Amino acid sequence: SGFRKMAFPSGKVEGCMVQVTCGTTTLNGLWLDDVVYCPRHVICTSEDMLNPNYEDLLIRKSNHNFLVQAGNVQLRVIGHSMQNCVLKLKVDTANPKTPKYKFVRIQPGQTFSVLACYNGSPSGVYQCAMRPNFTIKGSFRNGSCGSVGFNIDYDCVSFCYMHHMELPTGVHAGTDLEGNFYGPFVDRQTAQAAGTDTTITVNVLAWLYAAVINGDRWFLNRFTTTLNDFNLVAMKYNYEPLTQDHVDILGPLSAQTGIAVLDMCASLKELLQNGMNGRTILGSALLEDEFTPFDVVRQCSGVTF
Amino acid sequence: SGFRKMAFPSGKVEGCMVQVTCGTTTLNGLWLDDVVYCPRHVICTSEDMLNPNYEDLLIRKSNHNFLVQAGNVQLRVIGHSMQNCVLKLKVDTANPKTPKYKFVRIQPGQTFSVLACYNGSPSGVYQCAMRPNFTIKGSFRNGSCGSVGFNIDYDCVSFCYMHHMELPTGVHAGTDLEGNFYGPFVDRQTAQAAGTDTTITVNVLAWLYAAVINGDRWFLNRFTTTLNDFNLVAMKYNYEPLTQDHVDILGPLSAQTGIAVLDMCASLKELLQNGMNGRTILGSALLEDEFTPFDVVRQCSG
Ligand SMILES: *[C@@](O)(CO)[C@H](C[C@@H]1CCNC1=O)NC(=O)[C@H](CC(C)C)NC(=O)c1cc2c(OC)cccc2[nH]1
Ligand SMILES: *[C@@](O)(CO)[C@H](C[C@@H]1CCNC1=O)NC(=O)[C@H](CC(C)C)NC(=O)c1cc2c(OC)cccc2[nH]1
Ligand code: NA
Ligand code: NA
Ligand code: NA
Ligand code: NA
Ligand code: NA
Ligand code: NA
Ligand code: NA
Ligand code: NA
Repeated sequence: SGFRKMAFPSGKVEGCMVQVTCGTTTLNGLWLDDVVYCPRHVICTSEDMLNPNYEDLLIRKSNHNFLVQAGNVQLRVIGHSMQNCVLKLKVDTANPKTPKYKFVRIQPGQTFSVLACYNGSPSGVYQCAMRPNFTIKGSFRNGSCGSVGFNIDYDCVSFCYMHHMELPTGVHAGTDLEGNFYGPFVDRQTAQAAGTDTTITVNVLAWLYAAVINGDRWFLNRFTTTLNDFNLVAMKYNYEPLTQDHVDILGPLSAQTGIAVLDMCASLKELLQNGMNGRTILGSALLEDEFTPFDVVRQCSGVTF
Repeated sequence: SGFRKMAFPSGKVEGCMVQVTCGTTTLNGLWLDDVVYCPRHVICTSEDMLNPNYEDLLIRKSNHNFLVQAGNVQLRVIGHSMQNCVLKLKVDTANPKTPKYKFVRIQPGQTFSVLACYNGSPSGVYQCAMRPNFTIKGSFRNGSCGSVGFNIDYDCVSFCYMHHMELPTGVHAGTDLEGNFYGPFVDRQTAQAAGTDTTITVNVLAWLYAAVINGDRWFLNRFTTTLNDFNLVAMKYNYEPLTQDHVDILGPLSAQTGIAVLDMCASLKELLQNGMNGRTILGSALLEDEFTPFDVVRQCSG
């Protein structure tokens, strides 16, 4: 038993982390087969990042201006191309540690493991949730750009995040592996503001199902609701509206407990209107929203990869 | 910036995880060189686990009785010994992915990364702290025995925990890699309670320093207390006493933020007597004690 914030085993990703350097600007890159993926601002100087023209800056760069290092071993760059905010560097060596992988763009509220890296060497791993305002409440310092976020499904690593910047509020923003930023952020050295964040309702409901599975079910009421009525009420409490996919991925937890999804929504609605009344759920007085229904199922079922 | 519960990269340990089966009992094993380390209760049956005479049960087992599998491959057991609660199975093949390693016994309050595994396959990784009552608050289910805890320094993996048991209260207990249990627990199928769980005081203070570094200051006050006066109140709330060693270890955090330790102690004292009301610290509604001063410095130095 027990419920902890669990990251995926990071071994398959550790073997793909390299260092990328242009002049004196250095960050992390992702080495899959014979291609290294990294943030495009590696080609910028400190002053270039203030107001960069990436098309102009890249046209002056040649393959021999890129230093890619797996540890201390250099991988010669034999080709380069820009795709949105990510630089793709073809190298002379196919990574023998390349796992089965996919490039995926995740939804807000979906979780993933972040392998924090500095100078191409992994330093730590932890689980993040993509906030509804497309930020992540991570832990990133200088030199962490290029660190990737990922999920593992069986033998396949689904890469979903690459780190680019830290907002003034201390949260973090980045792109998918195709270089498309999550949310309305740009890769420039400017103070950028994120939208008003909200609570991930599908994850709170999954956490409620996890409590019911563990015998903590005092919050179950005799009410039900429609999905539209609940979505309108939830927004008044700064909670995210539920999608059809949200109801679908809550299916297994609903079947395992016998509690209909819309019944759990009405129970959560009462918890928002009247509070907890000095009671706790799973030992916590706060409603946790960084556990997806997959995270609840994966943890309680001992799923391996 | 930012502060999060983070674990070491587990790749060096994933290459050592194997599956050990004896009879109808299956758990995880740690494959280092030509030795596989796993909990010794894998040799027990349902009736044995009640009151197992391990010396008597082990002598009655042969090499062929143990099925060790590393991924697809089956490792041939060519020898078997036992050190306390850890069974040692010698195999005819050395693990090529064996990293630089060492077996260490950590102290209460220190942290380590847990690679939770099932049937020899890694499932997840998270950070745990060795609580003062020598239990850990982890997430282990059936088949997780043999999962190990560790710390990594440079290229060396320092193994410090192997999982054995979940107490009725939901917390977990295990041994070091020499088979010695952390706490007064025994590897038998009985309901066992631990001593009173106190709070790691030096860790709460470091966590409060991390909150100040990250812009959380609402809990601070203008007051200062003495070391003894704080420990009097701390022990009243089942907090571990704060030693001058702990005060010195918090030094870099105190100098970086400009808040003296004794100043932070006065803030913690107010939090214990008045509570947190409805506010939170670093997103938590409770006083966290599973972050060491090193965990805070290593994450908030810049
Ligand atoms: C990368 O490591 C650089 O390669 C770096 C990671 C952040 C820095 C510290 N912690 C992090 O997460 N990313 C940056 O430095 C980026 C630079 C590119 C152009 C995106 N910039 C920021 O993260 C940034 C800039 C500013 C700013 O200006 C002025 C004002 C306020 C906040 C801010 N964040
Ligand atoms: C291992 O996976 C078994 O190899 C298992 C790990 C626990 C299972 C559930 N969650 C875990 O962390 N370990 C055990 O099952 C051990 C067995 C060995 C012999 C110690 N037993 C317990 O953890 C246990 C037994 C009892 C009990 O009896 C009766 C009564 C109440 C609680 C309890 N926990
Ligand atoms: Na609005
Ligand atoms: Na009960
Ligand atoms: Na209405
Ligand atoms: Na309201
Ligand atoms: Na939307
Ligand atoms: Na049911
Ligand atoms: Na022999
Ligand atoms: Na012999």
